[PDB]
Amino acid sequence: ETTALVCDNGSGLVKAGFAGDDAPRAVFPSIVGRPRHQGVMVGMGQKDSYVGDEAQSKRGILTLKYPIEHGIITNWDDMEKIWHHTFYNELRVAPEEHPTLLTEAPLNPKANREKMTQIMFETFNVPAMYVAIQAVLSLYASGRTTGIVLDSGDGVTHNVPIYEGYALPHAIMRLDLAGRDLTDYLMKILTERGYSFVTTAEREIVRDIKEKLCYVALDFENEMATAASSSSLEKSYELPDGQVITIGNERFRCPETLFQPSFIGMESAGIHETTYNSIMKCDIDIRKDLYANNVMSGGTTMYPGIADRMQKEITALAPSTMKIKIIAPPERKYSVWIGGSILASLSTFQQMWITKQEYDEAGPSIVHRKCF
Amino acid sequence: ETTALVCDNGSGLVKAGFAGDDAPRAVFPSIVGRPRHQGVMVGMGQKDSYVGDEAQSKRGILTLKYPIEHGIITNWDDMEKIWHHTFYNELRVAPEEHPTLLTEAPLNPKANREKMTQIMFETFNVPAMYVAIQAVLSLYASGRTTGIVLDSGDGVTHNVPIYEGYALPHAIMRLDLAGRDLTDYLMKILTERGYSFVTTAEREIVRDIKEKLCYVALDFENEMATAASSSSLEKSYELPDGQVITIGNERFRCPETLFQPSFIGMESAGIHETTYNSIMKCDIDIRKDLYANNVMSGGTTMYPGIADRMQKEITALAPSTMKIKIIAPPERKYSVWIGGSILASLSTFQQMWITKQEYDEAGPSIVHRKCF
Amino acid sequence: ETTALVCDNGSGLVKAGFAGDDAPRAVFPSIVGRPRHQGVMVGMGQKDSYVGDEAQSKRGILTLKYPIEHGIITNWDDMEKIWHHTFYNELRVAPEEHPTLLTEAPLNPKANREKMTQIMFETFNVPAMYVAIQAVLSLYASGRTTGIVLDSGDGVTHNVPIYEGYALPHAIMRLDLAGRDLTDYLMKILTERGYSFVTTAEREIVRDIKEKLCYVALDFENEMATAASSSSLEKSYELPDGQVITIGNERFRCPETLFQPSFIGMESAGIHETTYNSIMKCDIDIRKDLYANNVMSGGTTMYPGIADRMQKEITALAPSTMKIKIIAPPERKYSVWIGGSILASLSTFQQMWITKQEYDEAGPSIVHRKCF
Ligand SMILES: Nc1ncnc2c1ncn2[C@@H]1O[C@H](COP(=O)(O)OP(=O)(O)O)[C@@H](O)[C@H]1O
Ligand SMILES: Nc1ncnc2c1ncn2[C@@H]1O[C@H](COP(=O)(O)OP(=O)(O)O)[C@@H](O)[C@H]1O
Ligand SMILES: Nc1ncnc2c1ncn2[C@@H]1O[C@H](COP(=O)(O)OP(=O)(O)O)[C@@H](O)[C@H]1O
Ligand code: BEF
Ligand code: BEF
Ligand code: BEF
Ligand SMILES: [Mg+2]
Ligand SMILES: [Mg+2]
Ligand SMILES: [Mg+2]
Repeated sequence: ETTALVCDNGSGLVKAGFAGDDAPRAVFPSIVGRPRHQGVMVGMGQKDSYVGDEAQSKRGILTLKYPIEHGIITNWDDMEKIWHHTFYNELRVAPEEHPTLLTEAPLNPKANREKMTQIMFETFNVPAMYVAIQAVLSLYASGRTTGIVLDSGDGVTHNVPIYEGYALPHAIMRLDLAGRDLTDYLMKILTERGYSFVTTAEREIVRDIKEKLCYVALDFENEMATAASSSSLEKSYELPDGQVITIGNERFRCPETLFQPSFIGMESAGIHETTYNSIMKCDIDIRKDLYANNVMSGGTTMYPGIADRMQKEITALAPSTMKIKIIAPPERKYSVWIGGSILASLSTFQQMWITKQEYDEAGPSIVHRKCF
Repeated sequence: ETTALVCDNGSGLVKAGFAGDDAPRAVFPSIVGRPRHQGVMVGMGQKDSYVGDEAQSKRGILTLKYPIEHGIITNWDDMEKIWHHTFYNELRVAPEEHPTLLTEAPLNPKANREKMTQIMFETFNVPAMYVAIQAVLSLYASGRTTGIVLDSGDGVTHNVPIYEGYALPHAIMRLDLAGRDLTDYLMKILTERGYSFVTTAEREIVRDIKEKLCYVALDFENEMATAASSSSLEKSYELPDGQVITIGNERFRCPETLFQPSFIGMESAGIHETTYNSIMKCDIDIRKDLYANNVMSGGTTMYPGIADRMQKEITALAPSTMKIKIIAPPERKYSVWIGGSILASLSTFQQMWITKQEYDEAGPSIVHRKCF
Repeated sequence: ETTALVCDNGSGLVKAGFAGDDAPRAVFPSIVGRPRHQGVMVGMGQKDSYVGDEAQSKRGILTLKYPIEHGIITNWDDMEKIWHHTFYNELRVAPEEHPTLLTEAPLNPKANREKMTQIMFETFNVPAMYVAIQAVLSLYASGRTTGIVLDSGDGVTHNVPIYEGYALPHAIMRLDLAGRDLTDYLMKILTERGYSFVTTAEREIVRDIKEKLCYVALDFENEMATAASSSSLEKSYELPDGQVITIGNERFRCPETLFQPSFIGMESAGIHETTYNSIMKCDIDIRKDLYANNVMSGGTTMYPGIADRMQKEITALAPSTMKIKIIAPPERKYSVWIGGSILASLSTFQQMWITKQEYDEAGPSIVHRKCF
């Protein structure tokens, strides 16, 4: 087959499509949903498991399980359904033709990458495949060969410093604070204004609140004082069922978890200090070009004001001698997939696939030598 | 001063009394009752609206309104009647003398705590007051500095991990399943044997069936098989009017809702998995002491067999390499009030009251900085 | 006078006790711990900051800060707590009466030794003190007067050639590779089996995995091939909370960092080439007697098999004409402290103390002329 698929099966929201396109062919929630009520209508297409946009649409009668937790596949029985849906339902291409570029977060369990390779060769029969790292693909989308990626998906936030083509694996920082945990924190603080959301169906409404209204404050303490001179920062959101909810300092006190992880009680650097600590693990001659080439990526980097709050805080930690030149491109909602759509299309990369003939003499253990 | 009041105004049943006593001075249903019928006997001590034990006694002619719903006050014009009845009709002390310890569930709406504080300083003029969390009070009655409190009242079930006197707010759980919804579910399943209860007056009779006859099965399917070798589990309850109702397996299929919330259709973990999911959100080194000091509280944990059913299920979820122990003292029906009666008595606590002299220069917003 | 203290203020784990005793009186983690959660249990011995074994025990609610980083005191406001705790809590002796032998790594910053001297004379008022080198103390514990000391603690690894009483400061080596960076790497490889240790308390669990289960392979690639006949090398450890983790090639691939620092991405010789380079920088006639008397020291030299891997590697680098006889004594967990407990006892050492009556006519600058 001439064309590769690239299939960023990432947490919360899969991206999939052919290499050499400039955007994903399909994007849908990485959700398998199962009925939670007594079926009664005989004579109907009643179905035992919905997946993707079917599960997102019918959700008022479903329990929703994401099969991926913090970038690790935790429910293979349902992860086969998400890949099966991805290839047979709306890409609608037989995997026996197209080789496929998958993608993984850095510092994942080796057992995940093995079992992921096995399913692709033994349930889908793809002629060849590869497992690039979510950060390394982002520099191809930016057109760079040096930078520090901050990638922050639904399930994981991570940094991978890269200089003039080489990744620095001792300086990789992985943090499990991401777009999911902000959604659970928003379900928690909305309780203190009197709105209760608790079902896995209602968590999707709280995700739509988070996406439509949140922003990152340029200076959180001054913003908290500004919300006490109240009603200038408040917004209304219109729930399904048409009840409005009004939302105030909890509009920006949600994304500030990224800069102050003690709000969700976990002990870590915020995303500003984790990027700065990663730059400070790099060899001293490269740091000037890492500060000049700091690259945002992944859906959590879409909030209004996050490029400014990030630049403000790295500029406070770094010496005033030199300039942080953060790049937040407008496509960064999909830049990992766009990166894989370049990588799978390179003429030099066609040597690097794991092929069916190279797998079956080596088993799923092959993936650790030929990949990152 | 000789005394302070402590006043657990919780859902379904207020507990009230002076600090330093070893049990509540007054206990009554948190009910306001309004005549639903044509008055005819002119020249009588007739009354516009009853409350507490008056309403509970005269209930056959009253629509009964509980002014607290799921731990949130939702009828302030009648909640002032419950506090007024508490302080003037059977504690019978002028509130202007005594500072008062109120009480609240965790994750309650901030608007509740504000308006509750305002009523206390502006309608009753109390010298000082405070609003402790129902879980934090529960450990003082047990004397422990560490444990996971499970508390389950009429209106709310919640868990609060506490270690070495520090609470973990990121690991708190709240579930809107409690002694009310088990009474509403018991009304429903009794329909299937032939008994119909529908009025807010009759619901108090179903609450007596629940309190007098229910228990938690140690192994639910084995107990359901035991009800097919029938008539060994049946009990007969004598209603007001003297009609007898035999109650069969619904005697234990009611309380089992706590361990399977899908019976009342709500999507959540039961109270066993909610306890274990709270412990699994705590920092790893404390979990051994939380498994050793699981503390029960609130009237819904009074059922026969619930300490054993809980110990069995937590011992199946937790790793078998360590002992799980659950402490369920015999006075746990009042341990939240007993805890407040200790907390208000401490010589080191007398700095922490919100005093009238601090409220009238900061407004009801004061309560969020001095309380939890 | 019966005593002088010897107080090896080392990184990771302070050793302290009176001179002439044969092992440290007190040994505890060099840690200050600060609460990271909301305090609720009023009426308790609730302490603003814990230190040593208190902090190590209560760690599940603390952020743990080691004040000593790579052998440098980086946080004086907390290092004074560790020395105050060391002298007043379990040595429990008035510092105003006992002279104290402190200790330092070779090639430390002068500002470290100055401020360390000032605190002892101006906060604790000690009558006299001295600052020996961690390596120069180690020869007294073995009883040598010639031998290249290799010492490897929590924070620093260094070599100090000594011959017939004289040190060779042009041939001293110091490397920021030690028991800390082995632990920080063990978290980063345990991650690839799926165990997500990340908090400053969970690093203490990973340190126990390191101390309990690690060993140094005699032939690394051959041991990595032996891991393909799997489960023969695996061991399992039971965490706090009772979960069991199995650990495999990541059991010995951790300590191999000492012999291949390129694993953690720094560029240097491994500790075998650091010894052979340090001997090869000595004057040619002493080398035969240095190879014959290589002396090991400090907790990171405790691993099973490290003496054999070292003797193998020096015997490959050094000419086959002569024997290497690496003397690793069995108490080398404490040889730096034991060496000081000899040094402070000698009748010929008592002329060399820096004394309170000499410090206040020269300032902290005295310590650069009267010590090494
Ligand atoms: N406009 C937006 N603003 C902020 N967050 C967004 C926005 N659009 C989507 N998100 C969040 O992005 C997350 C998905 O990010 P994504 O990059 O697709 O994750 P992943 O890389 O792991 O596949 C979800 O939590 C979602 O709510
Ligand atoms: N002996 C009992 N056995 C079973 N249930 C009880 C018992 N006593 C009270 N309850 C139930 O517990 C609830 C009252 O619990 P309570 O602790 O007073 O609630 P709250 O903490 O919110 O004030 C009611 O639903 C009541 O029927
Ligand atoms: N038995 C052991 N096996 C392996 N590592 C050990 C052992 N005992 C101590 N360590 C490690 O050695 C370090 C402490 O060594 P120590 O000699 O006390 O350091 P220092 O000289 O700087 O004071 C810690 O990283 C600890 O985990
Ligand atoms: F899986 Be996404 F990268 F968090
Ligand atoms: F208000 Be009770 F605690 F349910
Ligand atoms: F401070 Be120890 F010597 F690393
Ligand atoms: Mg991603
Ligand atoms: Mg209660
Ligand atoms: Mg040392």
